This record gives sequence, C-alpha cells and structure tokens, in this order.
Amino acid sequence: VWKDADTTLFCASDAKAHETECHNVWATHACVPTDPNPQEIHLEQVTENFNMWKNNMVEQMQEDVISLWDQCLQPCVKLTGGSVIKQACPKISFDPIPIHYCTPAGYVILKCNDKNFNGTGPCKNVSSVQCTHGIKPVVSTQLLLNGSLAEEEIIIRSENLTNNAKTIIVHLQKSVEINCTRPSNDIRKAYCEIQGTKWNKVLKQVTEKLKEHFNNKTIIFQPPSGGDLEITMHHFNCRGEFFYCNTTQLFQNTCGCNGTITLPCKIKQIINMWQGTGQAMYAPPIDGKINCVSQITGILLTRDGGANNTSNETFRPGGGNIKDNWRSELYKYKVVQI
Amino acid sequence: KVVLGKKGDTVELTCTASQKKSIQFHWKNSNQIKILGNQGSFLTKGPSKLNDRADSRRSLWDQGNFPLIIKNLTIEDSDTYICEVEDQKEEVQLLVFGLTANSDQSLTLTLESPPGSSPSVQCRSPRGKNIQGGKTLSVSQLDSGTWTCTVLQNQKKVEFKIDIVVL
Amino acid sequence: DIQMTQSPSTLSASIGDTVRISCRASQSITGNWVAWYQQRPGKAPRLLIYRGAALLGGVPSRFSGSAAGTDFTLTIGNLQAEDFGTFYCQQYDTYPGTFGQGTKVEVKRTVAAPSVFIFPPSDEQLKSGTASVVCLLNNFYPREAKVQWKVDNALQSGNSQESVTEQDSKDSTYSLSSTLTLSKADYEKHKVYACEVTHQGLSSPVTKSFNR
Amino acid sequence: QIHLVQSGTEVKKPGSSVTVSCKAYGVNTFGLYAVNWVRQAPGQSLEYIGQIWRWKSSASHHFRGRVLISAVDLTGSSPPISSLEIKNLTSDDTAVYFCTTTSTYDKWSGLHHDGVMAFSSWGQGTLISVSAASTKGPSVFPLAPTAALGCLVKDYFPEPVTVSWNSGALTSGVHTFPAVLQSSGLYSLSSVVTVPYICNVNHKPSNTKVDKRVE
Ligand SMILES: *[C@@H]1O[C@H](CO)[C@@H](O[C@@H]2O[C@H](CO)[C@@H](O[C@@H]3O[C@H](CO[C@H]4O[C@H](CO[C@H]5O[C@H](CO)[C@@H](O)[C@H](O)[C@@H]5O[C@H]5O[C@H](CO)[C@@H](O)[C@H](O)[C@@H]5O)[C@@H](O)[C@H](O[C@H]5O[C@H](CO)[C@@H](O)[C@H](O)[C@@H]5O)[C@@H]4O)[C@@H](O)[C@H](O[C@H]4O[C@H](CO)[C@@H](O)[C@H](O)[C@@H]4O[C@H]4O[C@H](CO)[C@@H](O)[C@H](O)[C@@H]4O[C@H]4O[C@H](CO)[C@@H](O)[C@H](O)[C@@H]4O)[C@@H]3O)[C@H](O)[C@H]2NC(C)=O)[C@H](O)[C@H]1NC(C)=O
Ligand SMILES: *[C@@H]1O[C@H](CO)[C@@H](O[C@@H]2O[C@H](CO)[C@@H](O[C@@H]3O[C@H](CO[C@H]4O[C@H](CO)[C@@H](O)[C@H](O)[C@@H]4O)[C@@H](O)[C@H](O[C@H]4O[C@H](CO)[C@@H](O)[C@H](O)[C@@H]4O)[C@@H]3O)[C@H](O)[C@H]2NC(C)=O)[C@H](O)[C@H]1NC(C)=O
Ligand SMILES: *[C@@H]1O[C@H](CO)[C@@H](O[C@@H]2O[C@H](CO)[C@@H](O[C@@H]3O[C@H](CO)[C@@H](O)[C@H](O[C@H]4O[C@H](CO)[C@@H](O)[C@H](O)[C@@H]4O)[C@@H]3O)[C@H](O)[C@H]2NC(C)=O)[C@H](O)[C@H]1NC(C)=O
Ligand SMILES: *[C@@H]1O[C@H](CO)[C@@H](O[C@@H]2O[C@H](CO)[C@@H](O[C@@H]3O[C@H](CO[C@H]4O[C@H](CO)[C@@H](O)[C@H](O)[C@@H]4O)[C@@H](O)[C@H](O)[C@@H]3O)[C@H](O)[C@H]2NC(C)=O)[C@H](O)[C@H]1NC(C)=O
Ligand SMILES: *[C@@H]1O[C@H](CO)[C@@H](O[C@@H]2O[C@H](CO)[C@@H](O)[C@H](O)[C@H]2NC(C)=O)[C@H](O)[C@H]1NC(C)=O
Ligand SMILES: *[C@@H]1O[C@H](CO)[C@@H](O[C@@H]2O[C@H](CO)[C@@H](O)[C@H](O)[C@H]2NC(C)=O)[C@H](O)[C@H]1NC(C)=O
Ligand SMILES: *[C@@H]1O[C@H](CO)[C@@H](O)[C@H](O)[C@H]1NC(C)=O
Ligand SMILES: *[C@@H]1O[C@H](CO)[C@@H](O)[C@H](O)[C@H]1NC(C)=O
Ligand SMILES: *[C@@H]1O[C@H](CO)[C@@H](O)[C@H](O)[C@H]1NC(C)=O
Repeated sequence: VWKDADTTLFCASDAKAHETECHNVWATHACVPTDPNPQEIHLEQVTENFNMWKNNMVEQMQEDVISLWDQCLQPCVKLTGGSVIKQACPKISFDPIPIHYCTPAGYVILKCNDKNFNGTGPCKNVSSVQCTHGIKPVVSTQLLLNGSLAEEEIIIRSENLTNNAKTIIVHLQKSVEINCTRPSNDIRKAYCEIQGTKWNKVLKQVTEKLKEHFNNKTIIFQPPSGGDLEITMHHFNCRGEFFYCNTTQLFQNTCGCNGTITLPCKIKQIINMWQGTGQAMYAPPIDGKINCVSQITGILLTRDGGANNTSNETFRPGGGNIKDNWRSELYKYKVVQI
Repeated sequence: KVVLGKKGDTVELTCTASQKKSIQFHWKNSNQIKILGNQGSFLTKGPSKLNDRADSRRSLWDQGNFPLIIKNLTIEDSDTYICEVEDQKEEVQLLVFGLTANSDQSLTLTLESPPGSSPSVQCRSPRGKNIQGGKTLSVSQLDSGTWTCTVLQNQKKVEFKIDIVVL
Repeated sequence: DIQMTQSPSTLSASIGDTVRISCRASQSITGNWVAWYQQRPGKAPRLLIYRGAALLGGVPSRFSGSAAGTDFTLTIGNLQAEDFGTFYCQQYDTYPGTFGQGTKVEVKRTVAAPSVFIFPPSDEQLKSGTASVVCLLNNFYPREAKVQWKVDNALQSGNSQESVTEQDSKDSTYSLSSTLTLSKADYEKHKVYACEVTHQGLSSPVTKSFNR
Repeated sequence: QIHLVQSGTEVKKPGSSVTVSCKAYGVNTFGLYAVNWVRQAPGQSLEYIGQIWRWKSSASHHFRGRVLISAVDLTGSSPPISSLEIKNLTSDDTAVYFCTTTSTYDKWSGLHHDGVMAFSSWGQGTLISVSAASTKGPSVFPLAPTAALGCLVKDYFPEPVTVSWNSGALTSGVHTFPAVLQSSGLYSLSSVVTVPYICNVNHKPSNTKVDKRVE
C-alpha cells in the first residue's frame, strides 16, 4: 500500500494575522491553518520501520527555521568570511509558536506510538496522521528547551553510540524549569536560575540510563573541552537577544546541593550564526526586564570515548547542529507515498 | 601517507570531502580520542592534549575542506590522525622531531625523536663538513657557527639549523 | 521443506559466452523468492540476484534472472574471468531457506589426455608401518576421469582416496592424485600393484604399474 | 560499509560445545538488519542454521535445541554483536560457519519475506573442526621416480600445512593437492612436481618445520 518517499511538505499553525511577533508573521505568510478536526487512524497489525537519522522532514524544517530567522532576525552587520553586509536591525517581539508539518496529497505521515522508542528500528505501534504535532522551532544548545517530554523513560538517542563524535540526545520524562533573567536597571549581564533539587535528581536518572547504554561504566560529567562560545555555553535566543549561559555547575558529579543554582548568563550582540558559516552583530539589548522561563525537556551530550580503558565514561554538553533539535522532535515521524 | 614536522612548528593536515559542502566531520587520533570537529556551523574541540594549538579554517568548510591545524608542535603530538567525513576515513601519520645540542671540548646533537622511529640525521658544518648518525651526532673539536642538519624519515627530509660558540 | 536442484552440476564455458544455469523447486514458488550467489574458491559467497530477477546493486548487468513457478534460471552474458566459480540458487519463499546443489562454471579447453605416474611406497613409510601407493594423473581435460586400483589383477574397494587440484590459472587444466592406503603386512602379502586410469582423452585404458 | 568480522578457528572434540561471534561493523541496529547463520561443510553446499530478527531468535528445525543464536545491539564500546552456540558437537558439524546479515528496513524490498530472506552481507567465515584426533604432526615421505616426483604429507592434524619445493625456488609444474580426511580422522596430502630437490613442509600447529630430500 505504501513506500517511504521524500516529498515537499507544507506548514500549518494557529498564527494570528494581527500579531507582530515574527514567528506569527512568517507562519501567516508561509503556512496554513491547523485542522480543527484532526483525525488519527491507528494501523492495526502494522509494524513499520523508522530511522530518525535519515528523515528528510528534519532537513525541510531546518530550511524553514533558517528562512524564518532570516526574515525575522536580520543582523545589523553580517560578516561572512571577508564580506561585510550592513542592513537594518530592528528589535522585534520573538516568542516561538508551534509549527505542524503536513504532507501533500498522495502522501501521508506515519507516527510511531511506541512508549520508549529510540528512533531507530521497528515500531509495533504505527499510526497515520496528515500533520505532525505542534513543534516550536526553539533554537538552543546544550539544553533542549520547550520540547516534547518522554512519556515514561529517559530516552537515549544517537546516530551511533559507538562514534563519540555523534551527538547524544537525551529525552527527559520530567522537565527541569530554567528561569533566565536580565534584570531591569552591565546591561549585557544576566543569569539563569535552576532548582538544584530537580536538576540533581534528573541528572542521576540520566546517569543510570547512560550506564545501561555504556556497559555499567562510571558516568562522569564535564564542561565542554572547548570550541565556540555558542557550543561551550548554553546558547539560546530570548526576546530577540542572544543569551549565553555558563553551564559549568550543571555538568559535574557534585551530587548542600539542595541550593538554588545561578548560571552566569551574558547577552551577546556579536554571535556566530548557526544557519551557516557567518558572523552577525546585532544592536545592544532592549531596556527593562528580560525574562524567559523555559522548561528543560532534553539534553544534548557528547561522550569523550577515550577507547583506552573501561574504568569510566565522560559526557560533556554540546549540540551545535540544530538539525539535532528538529530530530529530537521529529523522531516519531516518517513520510510515505501511498 | 606520512608527514613530518619540527618541534615548535606548525603542521596542517588535509581532509577533503567528496562534496563541495559542509558535512559533519571530525579529526580523531589513533587512540580514537576526539581532537577537532564541527557541530552544524560551529567548531568543537575534543579533550585531546592539543585542545589549544589546534585549529581549522572554517573558511573552507563550505568548499568541503576540513583542515586540522596543529601549531607549535610537540614530540608527544607524534601520532596517526584520522579525518572522518561520513564515508571517508582518511588516515595520516604525523611525526615531530626536535634537535637540541648539549648546551647553548666536544659537541653532541641529540635528536629528540618519537618511539617507533628510524632517525636518519646528517649535519652540514660551516665549510660544508658533513656528519651522519642516529639520534646522536658527536664531535670533539672547535668550526662553530650556523650548523645545519637534515633528518630523513620515510623518504621525507626535514631541515634543522642550530648555532654554536667557541673559546 | 523445499528442495532446490540445479542444472547442470557443472558446465564448460568460454570468455564472452552466455551461461544458462537453471534451478528447480520441489513445489511452486509464487512469490518468486529466489536468489543467486557466486562463490570464489576459499572466499565467501557474493549475492548476485534477488527476488527471481532483481539484480543487486554493484553487480554487473551481464547477470540476468528468470523466474516461473518451480523453474528459475540465471543467465550470464559476456562471461569473464571473475565469473568463473560456483553459483548457487536459494529459495526464501518458506522457512527454512534452502540452497541448491551448486553449479561449477569452469573454463573450457582443448581436451587433453592425462599424464599417468605411479609411485611405490617410500621405504621410511614402510618402516613406519603403513604403505601408500600413489597413482598420479597430471594436467588433463576434462576433470571427469575414472581410476581403479587393481592389485594382482584384482579390483580393490575401500582403502583408497583421490584428490583434485583447482583449474590452473594458465594451463586451465586439472591435476589429480589417487592413493591406496594399505598396511605393511598387506603390502607384503601381494605381488603386483596396478593403477588403471580411464579417460575420454586417453582413447585407451592405461595401466601404469609395478611389482614389489 | 558493513563488514562482518567473525571469530577465529575452533578445533573442538565430539560432544563438546562451541560459541562463535559475529561483529557487525557498519550496522546501525539489528532492528533493521536481520542476522542469518549459514554453514558450509567442506566440499558441500550451504545450509541455513538459524537467525535472529526483530530480536527474536530462531533456528532451522534441523538444529532445534542444539543451536543457540543471540545478539546484542550497538554500544559505546562495540558494534552490534551476534553469537552462535552449538552443543553436542559431532563430526558432521565440521563445516565452515558464516555470519550473514541483511537489511529488512524496506518492507517491500525483494531481499526479505517475513523473516525469510536472501543474504546480502557475508562474513569471513569461521571454521569449526570437530574430531577426536589430538593435534598431530605429519610424517613426511619422499615419492621418488619427463618425470614426476613428490612428497607425501601424512597423518597430520589439524589443518592446514604449507608445502614448498626448493624453498619456493620451484613454482612451475608443482601441484599441491588439498588434504584428504583419512579414515583415521587424520589429514594427509601430497605435492607433486614434474621435471625432465627437497620438500618444505610447515605445520604451524605442530611446530614442525620438516624439510626432506628426494631422489
Ligand atoms: C532501541 O530500542 C529497541 C527496543 O526498544 C532495542 O531493542 C532491544 O535490543 C536488545 C539487544 O540489545 C534486545 O535484548 C536482546 O534479546 C536477545 C534475544 O532475546 C530473545 O531470544 C533469547 C534466545 O532465544 C532462544 O532461547 C529461548 C529459551 O529461553 C527460546 O524459547 C527461544 O525460542 C530461542 O530459541 C529459539 O532459537 C534457538 C536458537 O536461536 C533454537 O535452537 C530454538 O529451537 C528456538 O528457535 C531468549 O533467551 C530471550 O528471552 C529471555 O528474555 C525474556 C525477556 O525479554 C524472557 O521472557 C525470557 O524468559 C528469557 O529470559 C529472548 O526471547 C538476547 O539474546 C540478548 O541477550 C544478550 O544481552 C544481555 C545483556 O543485555 C546478556 O545478558 C545476554 O547474555 C545476551 O548476551 C549474549 O550475546 C552477546 C552478544 O552475542 C555476548 O557478548 C554475550 O556474551 C552473551 O552471550 C552469552 O550467552 C549466550 C547464550 O545466550 C552464550 O551462547 C554465550 O556463550 C554467552 O554465554 C538481549 O537481551 C531486546 O529484546 C530489544 N528490545 C525489544 C523491545 O525488542 C534496541 O537495542 C535499542 N537500540 C539502541 C541503540 O538503544
Ligand atoms: C559507529 O562508529 C564506529 C566507530 O568505530 C563505526 O565502527 C567502525 O565501522 C567501520 C565499518 O566499516 C569499520 O571500518 C572497517 O574496519 C575494518 C577492520 O575493523 C577492525 O579489524 C582490524 C583487524 O582485522 C583492525 O586492524 C581495525 O583497526 C579494526 O579494529 C577494516 O578492515 C575495514 O576496511 C576494510 O573493509 C572494506 C570492506 O567493507 C574494504 O573495502 C577495505 O579494503 C578494507 O578491507 C573498515 O575500515 C571500523 O573498524 C569500525 N570501528 C572502529 C575503527 O572502531 C561504525 O561504523 C559506526 N556505525 C555505523 C552504522 O557506521
Ligand atoms: C519557552 O516556553 C515558555 C513558555 O512555556 C516561554 O515563555 C513565554 O514567553 C512569552 C514571551 O516572552 C510570554 O508571553 C508574553 O508575556 C509578556 C509579559 O511580559 C507580554 O508582554 C507579551 O505580550 C506583549 O507583546 C505582544 C506582541 O507579541 C502584544 O500583543 C501584547 O499586547 C503584549 O504587549 C506576551 O504575552 C509568555 O507569558 C511566556 N510563557 C510563560 C508560561 O511564562 C519561553 O519564552 C520559551 N522559550 C523559548 C526559547 O522558546
Ligand atoms: C564558565 O565559568 C567557569 C567557572 O565558573 C569557567 O571555568 C574556568 O575556566 C578557566 C579557564 O582558564 C579555569 O582557569 C584555570 O584553572 C586551572 C585550575 O583548575 C584546577 O584547579 C581548580 C582550583 O582552582 C579547580 O576548580 C579545577 O577543577 C581544576 O582542578 C589553572 O590550572 C589554570 O591556570 C587556569 O587558571 C578555571 O579553573 C575554570 N573554573 C572552574 C571552577 O573549573 C569557564 O571557563 C567558563 N566558561 C566559559 C565559556 O567562559
Ligand atoms: C523567575 O526568576 C526571577 C528572577 O529571579 C524572579 O523574579 C523575582 O520576582 C519577585 C516578585 O515576584 C521579586 O520580589 C524578586 O525580587 C524577583 N527576583 C529577581 C532576581 O528578579 C521570579 O520570581 C522567577 N519566577 C518563578 C520562579 O516563577
Ligand atoms: C610552544 O608551547 C610551548 C609549551 O611548552 C611553549 O613553551 C613554554 O614557553 C615558556 C616561554 O614562552 C616557558 O617558560 C615554558 O617553560 C614552556 N613550557 C613548556 C612545557 O615547554 C612555547 O613558548 C611555545 N612556542 C611557540 C612558538 O608557540
Ligand atoms: C499504541 O498506540 C495507540 C494510539 O495509536 C495508543 O493509544 C496506545 O497507548 C499505544 N500502545 C502502546 C503500548 O504504546
Ligand atoms: C549492570 O547492568 C546489568 C544489566 O545491564 C545489571 O544486571 C547489573 O545488576 C548491573 N550492575 C551494577 C553494579 O549496576
Ligand atoms: C547427543 O547426540 C546424540 C545423537 O547422536 C544423542 O544420542 C545423545 O543423547 C545426545 N546427548 C544428550 C545429552 O542427549
């Protein structure tokens, strides 16, 4: 009845035309309304295979988010290699809305409903939908924010657990609230508050899950060994401002830990673009309180893989590849041609 | 593919992807320890002993080229390096030598060489006096200036120069 | 449990020829779930065709399939050196997977008569307590040949084992050994030992023999 | 790409048990790749032993209860591993065993049929020799006389042996025949050279470097 196929999708959201928030604006121009009566048909006795690492859906979402960040977050001064490009840099209201990805006629989306599906292998519970769920195009690093939570277990997904260079997605079951704030009246100085209790607890649960994927070895957490600030720090956009949080505290086996954790954040104007090889400078931060309270719903890790001894294993945060962020939401979807 | 380098110098290792585009790549050593790779358009550095003194030209990543630059070489940096680029698993043998005289009678040039090496050292003196030997070259007189000494390994020559004194 | 029987057991072909190798199942396979492999000597078998006619990726287009009910056949056009070897057909219609007898595709060559040499047991072997009489047929074509061990003009069954070399890279010929394994006692109890070889290329039965 | 690397040669005695393993390098998961074990007796065709598919073990009815096929998925330290264990070994299990794998992702690919499939990727093969014979060196005897002359390598175990002439100097006209399993469970072969001279026998398992003259 069907085969896997790569076709061009189309977006669908509930963006409001009167809204000034750029995500809403882009969506109203690029995407259609959501289905008011969405229907999902359970394929009984159907087992379907999935490979979340080869899903063209992700690639197409990537292209949308790039275009959206391009129309909505144009840099004042863009520096690609040696070229210097000056263009307007108006401050905008920037809060990501959910985007549904839908298939054209002749095609349909298969949705794996297995409770602890690692993204690759057979799905004993396949469903069929016309669109995916509402995915916020949240662009982050080290910490996946505002994503979908795992139902029942911490899930560990990697293209290749053996290849240390391959990123490790950590899908959490319980969110860890992170409250990041730039106080009103160094304008470039901010901080992210995290309840140390929850984080420590969650962090232990993920050690266990790592153990079961890595030979009950001892799990060690460390800050990133090096690289760009966007990678060595928890990077994310809040209200149009580019935050950089220092997550050194969050990633170390220290667990008086019941305390509140305050991460040193900085608002940057000069950044490295994730969209591609290029650097961008934006105007100084807006006035007044700048507060984003997000839910940490996943973690991006990277195993050292010394491959010298079985004494221990070490994990560090990373995740500059934003296709891994879309992958973490689109893992349960595939596009097939009827 | 084998390349050499002087102790304290800079070596650049080649990695060319089949495609003229930026694909996830990564430079590892023989022990499978990450050295320098990319996540998206960002640069990441592994826990290797060369975390500084290692860089790449991001400029050529779009052209499909992912160089591993190791500046200020050490003797310990001598190892086999691997450029994984999706299908490619290219490999290269890096060897680094450092030549040092006993001090700033007799002279002895000790060639600091990596283990599992076959050092071949010949030094041309002022007035073009040529001397050959292993990790050690010696002389018992004094003739004292900008002595120059080439090292041969895997049919590849690396040239050194050292200055001396007299009484 | 399906049985696959191939035809022929072996065929002689030249370079550029078109080889037809058929295979038949004990019952009808509607799904055409049959595959064709090649095996180089000493190397693992390579998969060439699946689902009857579907040619696997990386495999030369000179390989073709044909599938009809119980009878399947592999067709190889423009034959070449790498093609020579043993080909197998397999069914995966029903559990469990079953292979055919195999087919030896070998270089055809001008028919050559065998060179017969007889070897009496070495003295040191005789002193070891056993006697091995070795009749040898040097380079010949076809491999197909019969060799008997007549002792005192009397046939002998058992106590005999022959061996064959692979086709020579250049001579495109075979060389064959035949060994009669007796005790020292049984060797002393008989007078004349003979090796009679009969081959299509001989045009006459040859008896190379000795007495001791 | 995929490269199935199998364990080394096993020389075990009757009634014993042997476990071999297949390292499926380049395989993402045995959830998309089914593993099939197929053996081939010396001079014989291929016979399917069993499989593991969707993490469900199975074996041909020919091997029920005698065979154990297991597999573990990809880890941080190693590729996906499959393993075949065989109990109550006999001389009729002296075959070369193959670890083979096949992608089952595309449900409408001709490769596979609901657990029954062709075998796309083949391992190196692993030989298992089952015999009561204890490892033994060969007695080497000269078979002396256009003319033919050869050396007889007799009653050795296990295989193989490497035989040369004039220490590799002589390479033309030589025919080293494959070992024959004698009725006494020992192996024996011969190397004949045609000439109008010494034998160089090396049986590494027996540490015997016998070189003997002929005439
Ligand atoms: C992504 O998500 C995916 C899912 O979410 C996830 O998939 C999961 O993958 C894992 C693997 O990582 C799966 O777990 C494995 O399951 C394997 C198969 O298990 C089944 O089959 C075996 C064997 O079956 C025979 O025996 C039983 C008798 O009990 C028979 O009834 C069977 O029919 C069958 O017999 C048939 O086959 C015979 C020959 O094959 C025939 O002769 C016979 O006639 C029949 O045809 C069963 O025993 C298993 O059942 C047991 O467990 C269930 C519970 O699930 C119980 O109900 C049941 O009672 C049993 O207790 C099951 O049916 C396992 O082989 C495999 O086990 C290995 O790993 C664990 C550690 O995790 C080891 O402890 C274990 O020993 C095994 O390791 C062996 O193999 C490795 C590598 O080969 C060796 O290195 C190691 O040394 C070890 O070998 C040792 O044991 C050998 C004997 O077993 C011995 O020969 C060796 O010498 C040595 O001593 C493992 O558990 C899991 O099922 C998947 N999950 C799901 C939901 O499907 C995927 O991994 C995820 N991916 C990522 C990247 O995260
Ligand atoms: C997840 O990440 C891991 C990283 O390790 C990948 O594992 C590697 O997978 C590739 C698969 O090709 C392996 O590459 C192959 O290794 C073969 C030998 O492997 C071991 O064995 C020898 C001794 O026999 C050792 O010397 C060697 O160091 C290895 O430990 C090579 O022989 C292969 O080259 C041969 O294969 C091809 C045929 O496929 C031929 O064309 C070549 O001529 C040549 O004969 C090949 O290099 C690699 O070894 C694996 N692990 C390592 C180095 O740790 C996984 O691939 C990856 N997951 C996925 C899905 O890719
Ligand atoms: C992750 O998800 C959390 C929510 O789970 C999200 O926090 C949300 O931030 C938005 C925007 O920052 C908040 O909504 C705003 O609330 C402010 C209050 O200061 C209002 O001023 C905003 O409306 C103004 O601007 C509008 C134009 O767009 C005008 O129409 C309007 O009149 C107002 O002037 C707006 O309502 C939202 O309340 C929080 N949500 C929660 C639960 O706190 C966070 O930003 C997300 N982070 C990432 C990276 O996705
Ligand atoms: C985020 O903030 C982090 C601190 O909150 C930053 O970490 C610091 O990074 C600097 C980089 O130079 C380090 O400076 C070095 O410190 C070592 C000593 O390290 C060891 O000893 C200290 C005790 O003082 C111990 O805390 C460590 O665990 C080590 O055992 C010196 O040897 C060097 O000379 C140099 O001074 C800091 O040590 C390090 N601080 C901590 C607490 O680890 C981090 O760099 C910030 N991230 C970014 C992107 O700016
Ligand atoms: C999110 O974090 C900010 C920053 O800590 C919290 O802001 C506080 O708000 C109360 C009033 O509600 C003030 O009295 C405090 O002075 C504020 N503190 C700071 C540092 O600004 C805010 O309460 C937090 N929201 C939560 C936890 O839901
Ligand atoms: C290369 O790195 C080495 C590191 O050794 C530098 O050597 C150090 O340099 C300072 C002087 O600059 C000395 O005081 C230290 O004792 C040296 N440390 C060691 C371990 O040797 C060297 O300066 C660097 N050279 C270049 C060209 O970058
Ligand atoms: C299977 O999928 C259906 C929806 O398609 C869901 O209601 C059910 O809970 C799922 N069962 C499991 C075990 O995930
Ligand atoms: C190791 O993990 C295995 C299963 O993965 C479990 O049986 C065992 O109890 C664990 N041991 C420790 C010390 O965690
Ligand atoms: C092993 O195989 C033979 C079949 O030849 C059988 O007689 C014997 O009982 C088997 N061993 C056991 C423990 O059943």
